[PDB]
Amino acid sequence: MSHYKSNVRDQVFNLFEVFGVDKVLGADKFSDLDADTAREMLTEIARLAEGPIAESFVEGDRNPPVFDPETHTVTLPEGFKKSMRALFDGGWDKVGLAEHLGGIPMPRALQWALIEHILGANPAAYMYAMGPGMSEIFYNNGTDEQKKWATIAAERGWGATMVLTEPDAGSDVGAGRTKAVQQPDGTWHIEGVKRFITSADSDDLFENIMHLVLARPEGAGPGTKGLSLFFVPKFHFDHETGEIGERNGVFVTNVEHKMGLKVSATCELSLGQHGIPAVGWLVGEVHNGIAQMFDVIEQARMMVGTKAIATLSTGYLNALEYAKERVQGADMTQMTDKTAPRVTITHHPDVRRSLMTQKAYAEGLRAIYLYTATFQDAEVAQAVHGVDGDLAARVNDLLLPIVKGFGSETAYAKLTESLQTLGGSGFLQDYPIEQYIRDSKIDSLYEGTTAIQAQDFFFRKIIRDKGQALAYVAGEIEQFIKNENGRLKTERELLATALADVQGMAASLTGYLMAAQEDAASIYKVGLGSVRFLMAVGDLLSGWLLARQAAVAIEKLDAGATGADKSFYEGKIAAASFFAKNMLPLLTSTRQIIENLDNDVMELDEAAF
Amino acid sequence: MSHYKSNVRDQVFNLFEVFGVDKVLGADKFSDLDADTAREMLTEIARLAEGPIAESFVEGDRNPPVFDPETHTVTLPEGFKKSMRALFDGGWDKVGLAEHLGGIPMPRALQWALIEHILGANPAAYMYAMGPGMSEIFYNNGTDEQKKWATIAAERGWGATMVLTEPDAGSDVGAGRTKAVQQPDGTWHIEGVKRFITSADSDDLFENIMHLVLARPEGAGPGTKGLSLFFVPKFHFDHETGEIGERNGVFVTNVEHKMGLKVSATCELSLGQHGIPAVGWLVGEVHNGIAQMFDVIEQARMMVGTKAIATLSTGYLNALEYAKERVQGADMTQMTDKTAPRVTITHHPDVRRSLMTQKAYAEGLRAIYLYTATFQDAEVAQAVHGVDGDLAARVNDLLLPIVKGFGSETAYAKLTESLQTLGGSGFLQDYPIEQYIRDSKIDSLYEGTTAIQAQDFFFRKIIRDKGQALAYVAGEIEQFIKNNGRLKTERELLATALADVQGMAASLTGYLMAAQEDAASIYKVGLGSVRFLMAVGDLLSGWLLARQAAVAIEKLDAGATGADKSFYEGKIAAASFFAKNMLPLLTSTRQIIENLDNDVMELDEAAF
Ligand SMILES: Cc1cc2nc3c(=O)[nH]c(=O)nc-3n(C[C@H](O)[C@H](O)[C@H](O)COP(=O)(O)OP(=O)(O)OC[C@H]3O[C@@H](n4cnc5c(N)ncnc54)[C@H](O)[C@@H]3O)c2cc1C
Ligand SMILES: Cc1cc2nc3c(=O)[nH]c(=O)nc-3n(C[C@H](O)[C@H](O)[C@H](O)COP(=O)(O)OP(=O)(O)OC[C@H]3O[C@@H](n4cnc5c(N)ncnc54)[C@H](O)[C@@H]3O)c2cc1C
Repeated sequence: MSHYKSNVRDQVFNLFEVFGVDKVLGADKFSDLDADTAREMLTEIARLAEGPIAESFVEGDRNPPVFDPETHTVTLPEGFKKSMRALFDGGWDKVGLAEHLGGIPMPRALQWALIEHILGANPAAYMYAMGPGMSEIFYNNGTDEQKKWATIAAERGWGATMVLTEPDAGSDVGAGRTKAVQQPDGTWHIEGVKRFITSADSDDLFENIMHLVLARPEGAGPGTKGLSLFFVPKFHFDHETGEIGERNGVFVTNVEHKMGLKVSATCELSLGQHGIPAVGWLVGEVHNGIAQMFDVIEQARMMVGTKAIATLSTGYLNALEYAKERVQGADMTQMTDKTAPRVTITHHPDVRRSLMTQKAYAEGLRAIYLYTATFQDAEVAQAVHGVDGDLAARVNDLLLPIVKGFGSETAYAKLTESLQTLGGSGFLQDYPIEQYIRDSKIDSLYEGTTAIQAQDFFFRKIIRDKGQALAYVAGEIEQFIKNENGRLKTERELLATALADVQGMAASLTGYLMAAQEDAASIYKVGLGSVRFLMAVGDLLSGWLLARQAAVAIEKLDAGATGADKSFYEGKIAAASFFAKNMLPLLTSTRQIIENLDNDVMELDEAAF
Repeated sequence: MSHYKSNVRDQVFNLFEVFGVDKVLGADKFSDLDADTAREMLTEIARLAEGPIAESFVEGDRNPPVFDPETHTVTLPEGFKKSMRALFDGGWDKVGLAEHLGGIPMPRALQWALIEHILGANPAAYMYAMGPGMSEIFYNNGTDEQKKWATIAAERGWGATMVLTEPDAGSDVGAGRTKAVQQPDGTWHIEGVKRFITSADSDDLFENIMHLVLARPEGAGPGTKGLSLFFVPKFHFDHETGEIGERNGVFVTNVEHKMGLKVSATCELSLGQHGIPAVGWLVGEVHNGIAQMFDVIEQARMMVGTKAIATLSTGYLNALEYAKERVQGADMTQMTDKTAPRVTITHHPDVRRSLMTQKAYAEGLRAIYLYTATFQDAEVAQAVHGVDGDLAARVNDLLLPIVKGFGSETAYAKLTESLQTLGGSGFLQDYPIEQYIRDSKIDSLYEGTTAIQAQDFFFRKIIRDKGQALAYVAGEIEQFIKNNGRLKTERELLATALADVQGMAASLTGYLMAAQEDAASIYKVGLGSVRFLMAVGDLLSGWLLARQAAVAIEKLDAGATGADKSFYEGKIAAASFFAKNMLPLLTSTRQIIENLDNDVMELDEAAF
């Protein structure tokens, strides 16, 4: 078997027993897709992920890509290219792509449940396959002429990149200095150096790459508002037929040596510096780059959060299988009897504590991203939540920093428990967990650091939104708390305390921000507390959704579930209760810490660190 | 310079301004070592560590050792062996060795401060260099004739190993099946396969290796009580002269591919399986193996804990230096002004929070291992704490699982913050933090997993000790709490944290007492034991940081200026930050421990 251990059963439970995404299946935009077909698609990609995609997971890390300075190209290991061909040959790079581009219409919740498997098995494979989806974004923002090129790009399976970051412009995107110079023929010459560009070359996987490049037109003003977005293809091509023509002046100059995710080629990218111009076309023929890059942003944040949970999930299931088989020590009830039978380590309290921590966070994160995705289709949000399109969009916007920020921080931290369950063997490359950890560290950095996520969440998704999306979610949690089984009373009580705790954090932080008008330095306490607040909201949402799942599991058990279903439902009840009693209470101390924040660390001389 | 960034200034602060190790230097066992020589030694090893030792840190990981299965030997990268020779040429493998073995007598607190630099710069270099310290343990436990061999091994710089683990006996040491077959002439033939043995081969670093092997004499009883310890040399040698002779039957048969610490050869070791007996000599000529291996275990635990803090410390200082230089974004007070000047990232609250978290925990851990080491010499414990040898031994015993268990978990977790400070660059091998992380993940596994540490802490170091060492430490925290207005809030927060930990200890003890009536109650001890150990660590960190701030306030009040002034101000800030931001969480942890239940123990395994 491969390293990759999937959990289709938990995805189906979320999609169909908890959130009810099957209500929209078979009607209107999803007329061509029934629930049975959705279930079969999930089983099928899970098998693909466990087979040919996971097949090259180890090889891509042990035999990583090599930059060739003689040609300014990257060479990828042959086994990974075999995996990519399996993904393309099955049409999986076109799941959730618009029908007019050749895609299969489906709810975003189903789409991300399918992508979870590729991210768990070999996450760089999904990254290299994000071309069609970026072509769709270019389609939606382009002129009528540009839509014709985007159609070509989608149908020919070109690769794509998102090209923002520069040596001195990473978190501060508005500081970019890459330049765009308008030409007499209405094209632009793009000039500058970009850094950390994922998939900037990809060997012979594709016949072209579409680079979407942020750059500052000559004479444009400063900051984010002065940035425009350009379509910059690796090769010139015939704008009617798609025939590949002459090389365009956009070249990789290095491939980074990274801790993990090694088979994803992460490149320094030079535009206009190797003898020929980097010709670009202004997207939509309008100057609106950051706003056009928005749906790319949102996609990248969902991808990172799904990746984090995908990897935690397979890390947990690998640890669990190991623990079931490993014999070590006597039962703690027999510590004093040195004739006692040896037991499998799932009999040890600390190991069960570790495994339940891993399980609860893995399942809680899965529920979070699928919950989030039910707000990404107007149809689904109306059907499953009764929410209209504007509020659904604002709730999605609120949740994405949680999916990304909380997910990225939690998965890496809980994989520590996964490795620990194997004992010394977890430190070995023979088992996949050490690579999961290395591959997962990037999650807190890619598409904006955790602190940027947490600042965006508070300043933009709460304060600027005047709290409307947050109020909606809080009201859903309160409705669950106030609904009247007795087997979930203590969970509901712990959730009520956690809800009050997060509300108190929000109010303290909001006070610090509003007081900044009188005392400017007050705002620093918002920065000091932002990440802890984001993580507290993640824990609340986790606990609430686990409890919701436990409520469905109780109904299903009372209705007579048996066998492997019964075991699944009992595990949901156990994980919800464990999380409520062991993770949620810590938010009370965090609330008090945030209520007691001060400016001393800001006033300290830098020379004192 | 190199990746390794040292902090001698903090070590000297602890040693001489907080704990008063100065008081024993220049008298009795330490007659010919004064405080000025100790400071020079710290500066010297730190410079060696930053230079020749750290020089091969990257090479060891990127060009890791290669095993030849037909010769049963490993080849180490040349630059790493050059680092080892720099260590041997300066006599640093004999730090704290007994004078009669060629060492320089010193307090253990100074010894581990010296060693911290090697562990920060290239931790596998110290690990390969642990021979002489293991020779002294063999000397102390040996017959008169074995003491002669230990003297040879120490003086010649032989390597050494501790050989316990087998494929089916890791946490459960007592399950070991390796056997010892007594020969007519009183030697033994050892037969079995051990796994995960550090330094079981080491290329040509040493003339010989002393393997100290746990094995079960034929016919002995089960469990740890049936195990004996054997001196098993790689090469036979002339017992009078030390001249190395013919190969003994102990051969490496595999070298593991690990996440980190790659240059430390971690080996499958086969005894008696290749047609050649693995001859062993019963240590002390008595059957008492687990007790003999104990002094080895305590050294290992101190080592792991000191390695954890050494690595976090250099990880923090690398992050700090990066943050001082990296310009990104506007000041938060100028968020709306698109013309605002860009600032260095140390201006951002989240970076300052991150850096203070890294600083407070690195410095708290350093104080913990130095504090612990002040109980490892009777005369230091007498002069600095006023405690006798018996109590001192029991306090050292209590603290070592904290050094090991709390340190190992803390350093790896807080290095996540060090990497984050660099942003995307932190994910690059061009900077040393990702290797710090990979190298540190072993700390929670080497010499016993965290769960084993925490179970040892509670059952053996508290319950079996009847709480005597724990009550001593608690009484010292309480005397600090009860003793000027500027540390009032810190003292209040420490008093809460002390009560929280005392409440957790009472809850777990109660669960153990209830197991007299309902055996399953014991499982609650297991469920909570690691959280309890981590809570005691946070409490000790907070207390020791606050004691450091008290001294820092005295030195500022007296008129400190310049870099000293900045150093002391940081000590005050770290102690305050830690009390307000780390300690209050123990209150929720106490409540969680009070509410533990057996639901997770009763769940069907199939339901996970
Ligand atoms: C890099 C490295 C170097 C090493 N060097 C040496 C060396 O030089 N010499 C040497 O002798 N050994 C050495 N070891 C062995 C190391 O001490 C063992 O890995 C460790 O003791 C755990 O044993 P194990 O790997 O068999 O894990 P296991 O004991 O199988 O543990 C698996 C899991 O079960 C849990 N578990 C097991 N028993 C219990 C219990 N009773 N209660 C609760 N939880 C339990 C563990 O905490 C862990 O999470 C080394 C290991 C490593 C990783
Ligand atoms: C593997 C990898 C692949 C990537 N792929 C791409 C890609 O395809 N396309 C692309 O455009 N980019 C890509 N990036 C860049 C990515 O989006 C990040 O934004 C970038 O790495 C973060 O900026 P930086 O590395 O310059 O760090 P910095 O911005 O220098 O941040 C360093 C530290 O300062 C903190 N900080 C900075 N500003 C603030 C602030 N205002 N408030 C608080 N703290 C702050 C950060 O949180 C961090 O702790 C990639 C990065 C990596 C690691």
